[PDB]
Amino acid sequence: YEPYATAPRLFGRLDYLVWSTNVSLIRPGAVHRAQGGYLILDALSLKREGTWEAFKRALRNGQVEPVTEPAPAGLEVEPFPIQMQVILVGTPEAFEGLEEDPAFSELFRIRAEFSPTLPASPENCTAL
Amino acid sequence: MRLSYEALEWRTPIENSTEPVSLPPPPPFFGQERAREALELAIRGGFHAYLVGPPSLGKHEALLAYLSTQSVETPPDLLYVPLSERKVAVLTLPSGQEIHLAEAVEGLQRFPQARAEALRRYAETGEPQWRPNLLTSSSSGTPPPIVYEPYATAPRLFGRLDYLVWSTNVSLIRPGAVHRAQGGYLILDALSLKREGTWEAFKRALRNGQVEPVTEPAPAGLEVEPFPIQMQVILVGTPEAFEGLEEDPAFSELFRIRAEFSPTLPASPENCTALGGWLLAQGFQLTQGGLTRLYDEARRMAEQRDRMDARLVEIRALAEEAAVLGGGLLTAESVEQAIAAREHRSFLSEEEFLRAVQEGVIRLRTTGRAVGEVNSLVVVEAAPYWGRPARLTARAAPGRDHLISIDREAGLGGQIFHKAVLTLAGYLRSRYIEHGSLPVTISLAFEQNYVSIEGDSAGLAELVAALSAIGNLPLRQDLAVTGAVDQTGKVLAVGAINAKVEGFFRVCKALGLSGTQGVILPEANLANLTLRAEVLEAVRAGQFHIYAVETAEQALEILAGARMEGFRGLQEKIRAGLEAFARLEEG
Amino acid sequence: EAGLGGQIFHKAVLTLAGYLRSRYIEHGSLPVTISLAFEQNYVSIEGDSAGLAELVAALSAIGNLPLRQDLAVTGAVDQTGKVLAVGAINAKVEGFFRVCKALGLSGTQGVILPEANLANLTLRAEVLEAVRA
Amino acid sequence: GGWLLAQGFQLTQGGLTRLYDEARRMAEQRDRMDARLVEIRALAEEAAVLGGGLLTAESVEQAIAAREHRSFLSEEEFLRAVQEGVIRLRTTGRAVGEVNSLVVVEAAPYWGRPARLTARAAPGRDHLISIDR
Ligand SMILES: *[B]([O])([O])[C]([C][C]([C])[C])[N]C(=O)[C]([C]C1=[C][C]=[C][C]=[C]1)[N]C(=O)C1=[C]N=[C][C]=N1
Ligand SMILES: *[B]([O])([O])[C]([C][C]([C])[C])[N]C(=O)[C]([C]C1=[C][C]=[C][C]=[C]1)[N]C(=O)C1=[C]N=[C][C]=N1
Repeated sequence: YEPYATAPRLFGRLDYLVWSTNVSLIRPGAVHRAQGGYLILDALSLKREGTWEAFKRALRNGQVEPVTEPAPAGLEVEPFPIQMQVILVGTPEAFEGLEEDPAFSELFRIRAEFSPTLPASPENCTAL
Repeated sequence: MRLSYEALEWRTPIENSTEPVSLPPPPPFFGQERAREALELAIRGGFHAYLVGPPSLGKHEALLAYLSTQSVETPPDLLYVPLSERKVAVLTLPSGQEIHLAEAVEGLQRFPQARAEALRRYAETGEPQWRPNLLTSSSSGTPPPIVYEPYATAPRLFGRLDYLVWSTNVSLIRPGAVHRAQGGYLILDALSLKREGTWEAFKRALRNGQVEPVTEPAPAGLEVEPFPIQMQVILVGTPEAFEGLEEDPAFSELFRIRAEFSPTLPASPENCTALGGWLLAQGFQLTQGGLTRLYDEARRMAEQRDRMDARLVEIRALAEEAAVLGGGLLTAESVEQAIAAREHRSFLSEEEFLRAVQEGVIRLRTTGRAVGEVNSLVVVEAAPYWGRPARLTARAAPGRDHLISIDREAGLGGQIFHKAVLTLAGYLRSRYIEHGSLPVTISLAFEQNYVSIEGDSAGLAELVAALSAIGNLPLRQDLAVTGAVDQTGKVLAVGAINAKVEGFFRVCKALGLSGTQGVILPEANLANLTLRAEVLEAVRAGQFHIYAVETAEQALEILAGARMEGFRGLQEKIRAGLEAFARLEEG
Repeated sequence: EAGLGGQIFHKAVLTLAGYLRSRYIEHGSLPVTISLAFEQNYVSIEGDSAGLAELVAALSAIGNLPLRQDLAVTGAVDQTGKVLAVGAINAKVEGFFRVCKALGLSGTQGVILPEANLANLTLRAEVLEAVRA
Repeated sequence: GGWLLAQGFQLTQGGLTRLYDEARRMAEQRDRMDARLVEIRALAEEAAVLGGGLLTAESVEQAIAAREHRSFLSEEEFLRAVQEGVIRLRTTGRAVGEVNSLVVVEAAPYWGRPARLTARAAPGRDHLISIDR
């Protein structure tokens, strides 16, 4: 669960030990850590951090690029087959920015909607 | 006219539901004769083309498969060579020939296109970045180069300069998509060109041959000569994505060939069979039942009994879900159940609405009779577009031909909604002239409506309610109504007719079905009724009724349970209300 | 008219008009100009839940009918003069109780509200005691 | 004609006449031709592919037809909706206060369509009401 969906947090980072860089200076982001499992992001953060389109490109095309700096040269990073299930979390309203994009319903086919209220029953009093 | 069950049934009969389907893959572009023949043209002429159609139709998958079948002369090798120590140019030789010359140069001639001198003075002056650069090479034009770059940034399109600490030279220049597509096809999404800001540089590439590798904000660099571009570009996008593009006269100049997908196909056995082989070639284990249910869901998606939705990516996404519910097997049940689960997963707002209706928090009648009241039908703004009844009231008082749309006056109704009310007015005034101008002020309200509403499809409901209020005619509350009207009192086709009928059924069912409920709708919309199974059963059972009409008075006779003429009919009761209102109006 | 009421508020007034005009037709069109004001209101107001209060006040003004001031009212109305459910019904009842109590409870105060809202009354303990008392 | 040959086309008299007459029709004037040489060439490029490299009358009439086909989806939809009675149009009989007016669709290539127009007359005080307006 990465609540703060910035490009370095999602995709990883290149460090440069003074410049060069190479395979072993590349740090993983959340997308690397969630392979073979679940990555959870908040829909508000994707919109607020501006990372929605890069994130689609990650899921639609396998492009996951570690973040570089504005200085001198760098590495081509090959796209890999992504192996993970993403769950986005947010309010009915937070998904509205997302849902104007036909790519969203294409990628997130399963809606899991909470009711704002439950039946007032002895069983729910006991659960509470 | 009454619509029997037999008239409403639209589904494909299934024989041997469980039998495995076995069918060959259809060609790319099946059902899409227009876009295939535009693309064949563009391929035959070297023209650049654009593939236009709604999202989730499968346009990129069809394009890439169709491009795989093509064949061209093997592409020349592709290089940057130095024309100087601060200058480069792009060169084509004949193929394979730069593994030579890498070393022929490496003696640090024949190869007659590799002219520019221009190397030739490090002994003339002892002066202490010259080896040619291979961008690409390949062994045949079969398949031809096919480069789909979804992310159209300047480095991705045009290549990049790296600087190994600063200098740089020929051999630090990396190719972009434009270099890789030479001698073949480059595919870009129209949305990406606009979003990455790369449309003008891209034109300059195609119009002027300027292809500049991206540099950094630091210290100096290379002039890069413009080369003769050798490639066909296909852009892909929706009808809307090309609109930003099309305000630019350069776009239609460069992309002369439009390849437009239809959003629907004919619903024929040939397209059902194509769909079936397409699914198997995608990997599904499919049964005849699952195939029929998917084909009939595609017709219902299209809201037309005669057409199927052409969006192959949507059909697959639903078969993916069905396949999980069938334990890996794509069956009739798994598909009807994947459908039901989608509705359940979006049904919270309806579950709330139904409960508020059951508690009387929303006041609705689905039985009895009332004057000047009608269940009109609306479709909820957010997907998946559930329909609901909306109570509509009309009240008539003595006054000076005013038709008052309360919703329109309070700022809740749109322009099309307003137009329907104006058109009703036009009908009323002109149809009832005995007293001069109409002696009544009618007001119409959508009783529990808190949001903006738009559309003309409540015109019929409004006009019946107004006529009822004029004539004091009790109307059945067990029948809901949708339909537009023209000034001549003719009923016209409306949208979302499945969601409207079904949403009245759902309200009737949560309140307990009385046996006589149903919906009156445009005769013009028969070919759009592709009703869910539960409604068709209820109609077959006698427990729900659909009436299609051509005129507003036909709807009023049904709701008032009387004839307009045969005179103790309705028309004389309307005229008597109007005479009553005309007398009240002069003391 | 002064720009303080919203569109839904305006809709309630239009709907009341529809009710009045159509319910009282003996003279032709209604022989009265009614004006309605929220006396000390300085801000924008919105909602349909004062329709009932507005329509009773207008009927009272037509007929010169003295109305009890010890009972407050909330409720929307439709064109047929039916009372419809409104929001925030606990806060409305309780806030009248609080004003009655700070002024000294007379014994006869209370609130008239939609039958449609019974299942939303979950009133605080102090109000239920006062009703019990 | 000499401009096309100097551009490299293999042109026949038929292809040349059909191109010149398409330029007049482009201009919408029998007396004038469209002066846009780059458009005329782009169409002759397409004709030349359909003529197997030869610019003939047929290849030009057929390049014209293929352009219309490639943009004809919206008309194919409109025609089908008209045939199904989803759009209500009459093209025979008579009717009072009804006329087929004609409009041109906003997006290129500017297809024309009939649009049913109705007028209704009632007794009243010199008002001409444009509902659409
Ligand atoms: B009919 O189809 O024209 C009908 C007319 C009547 C209810 C006023 N209209 C609607 O069903 C419209 C369809 C629509 C949906 C989304 C955007 C625009 C139009 N629905 C509504 O107007 C609507 C709006 N808000 C909430 C619920 N319904
Ligand atoms: B006529 O040429 O003046 C005619 C008048 C009538 C139909 C109202 N007008 C049109 O044909 C106009 C031409 C036009 C096209 C594009 C922009 C502006 C004007 N067409 C339309 O108004 C029109 C608009 N939207 C859809 C279809 N047609």
